[PDB]
Amino acid sequence: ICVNENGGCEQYCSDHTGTKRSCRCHEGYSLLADGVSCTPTVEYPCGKIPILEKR
Amino acid sequence: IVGGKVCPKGECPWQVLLLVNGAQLCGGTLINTIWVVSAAHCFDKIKNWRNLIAVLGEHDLSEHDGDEQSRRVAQVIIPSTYVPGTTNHDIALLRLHQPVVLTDHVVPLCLPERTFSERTLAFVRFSLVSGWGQLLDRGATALELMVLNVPRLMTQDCLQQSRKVGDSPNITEYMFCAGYSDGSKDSCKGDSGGPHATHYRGTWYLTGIVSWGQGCATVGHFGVYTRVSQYIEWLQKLMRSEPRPGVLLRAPFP
Ligand SMILES: COc1ccc(-c2ccc(C(=O)N[C@H](CO)C(C)(C)C)cc2C(=O)O)c(C(=O)Nc2ccc(C(=N)N)cc2)n1
Ligand SMILES: COc1ccc(-c2ccc(C(=O)N[C@H](CO)C(C)(C)C)cc2C(=O)O)c(C(=O)Nc2ccc(C(=N)N)cc2)n1
Ligand SMILES: [Ca+2]
Repeated sequence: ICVNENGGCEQYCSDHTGTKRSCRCHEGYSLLADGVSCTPTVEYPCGKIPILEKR
Repeated sequence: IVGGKVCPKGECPWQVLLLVNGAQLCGGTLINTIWVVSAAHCFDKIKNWRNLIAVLGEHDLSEHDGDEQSRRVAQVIIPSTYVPGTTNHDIALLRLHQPVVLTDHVVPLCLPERTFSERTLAFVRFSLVSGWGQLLDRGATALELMVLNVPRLMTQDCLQQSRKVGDSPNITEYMFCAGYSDGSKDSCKGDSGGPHATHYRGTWYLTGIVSWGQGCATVGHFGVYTRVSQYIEWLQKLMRSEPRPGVLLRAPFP
């Protein structure tokens, strides 16, 4: 699953025994209930540009 | 950076400036509050390790606006496979003496997982390269931080599309090509160590390090970058290690 379109994960993807797939997020983020999306949990998460994020 | 543009202040918040006795040495990338990724070759000529300073939040070298954060470098970690004066394994992991404070102007770039970097990030065509390096081959360096968007090439295509030189370094599996062969755009001397940052679904990741190239924006050539995906596990293990006296640390690779 992870090989194609990142297993639908916004960030990290882990294949499991069978048709199972777990999406994961970098530190400073948490995985949403959709099981694919990652949202910041901190003020300064890695890889995001505060001046552009704050619009 | 040749043929790029000024990175608007705060838009490259992971960019590091490395200084030796106050003089421009290389670039680097902040990956968390304590750790910076740079190029091993930046340190080939260092005599006194205590004169090495990392600057975060820097934008314009002619002025200080109070967003800058300077730190002493407590450790320079280089793979055992790197040979001074050569190009392969061109990566260094720097431990800052005190953490930087994350602000709007100081933010780490994500160090991705190996699989995600190899299966997904390696196929994103364009990535950003940045630095205060030469604006032209044989030219003056930049005063304001410059940024350039470059396409990545598969090694086979880079070799096919490149002019043959002789005594030219081999492009290994620890490297990748990115840029243009038409003489317009490239990273340059003084940009070394800086980030090759890849965007994927709203987040930026570390994929390369400015390493080497034939001149700068030379017709028939591309910029060569360290393939960071090969070093993920090596970097993660070292970030969990305890510091050791004597700044320079050669760490086994793999
Ligand atoms: C940003 O602030 C400064 C301040 C001073 C200089 C500088 C300029 C001229 C010279 C120099 O060699 N001047 C002679 C006379 O002594 C000339 C014959 C060029 C006039 C030396 C330096 C220096 O860095 O020590 C420079 C400057 O451009 N230095 C510099 C150093 C090394 C390289 C290299 N490795 N190719 C490239 C450039 N930058
Ligand atoms: C692989 O090992 C080394 C070792 C040393 C250098 C180097 C030599 C002199 C200089 C140099 O002239 N430095 C002066 C101060 O001495 C500046 C004022 C430019 C910082 C810079 C560098 C550098 O690390 O970028 C370089 C080197 O020049 N690197 C490099 C990086 C990218 C490109 C490109 N994409 N076209 C081209 C060249 N590489
Ligand atoms: Ca310090």
